[PDB]
Amino acid sequence: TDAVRDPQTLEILDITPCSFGGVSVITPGTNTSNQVAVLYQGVNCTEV
Amino acid sequence: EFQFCNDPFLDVESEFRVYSSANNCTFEYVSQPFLM
Amino acid sequence: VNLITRTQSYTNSFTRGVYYPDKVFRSSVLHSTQDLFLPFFSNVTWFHAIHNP
Ligand SMILES: *[C@@H]1O[C@H](CO)[C@@H](O)[C@H](O)[C@H]1NC(C)=O
Ligand SMILES: *[C@@H]1O[C@H](CO)[C@@H](O)[C@H](O)[C@H]1NC(C)=O
Repeated sequence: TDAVRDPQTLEILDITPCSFGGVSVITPGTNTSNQVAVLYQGVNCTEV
Repeated sequence: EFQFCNDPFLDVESEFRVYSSANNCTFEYVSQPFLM
Repeated sequence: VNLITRTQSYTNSFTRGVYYPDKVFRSSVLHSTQDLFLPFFSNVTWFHAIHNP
């Protein structure tokens, strides 16, 4: 289901699932450091 | 529950020759015409 | 009263009789529908009524 007409007022709107994706953790060896980076895959960085 | 003649046709303005007698109905619908 | 006479001929339906099966919008898609359709290139009785019919 991509488009729906509003029952109250006849206007065609698009319903789309909003931001979602996978999360990857980039880390060095846990003995080297505990700092990590996070890669939110497939999403624009304004969404997160 | 109409009973019609063996050759039903509309008179136009009336509907006498189509069905001889009318009795208990079950549905009705009045809307904008099909044929323009 | 009886005043109507019918004459029967036969013609070809070609590709006439396709309708929208459901009121679900679909754009740029090939969709398969199993429904009661008029078969393509079918013999369609052409009746002339001049005034058991
Ligand atoms: C991602 O966001 C940036 C923010 O500046 C924007 O310029 C870019 O067009 C966006 N890309 C997509 C695919 O939304
Ligand atoms: C089938 O259609 C053709 C073309 O209209 C016609 O000549 C033929 O008689 C038809 N056959 C019957 C009897 O259904």
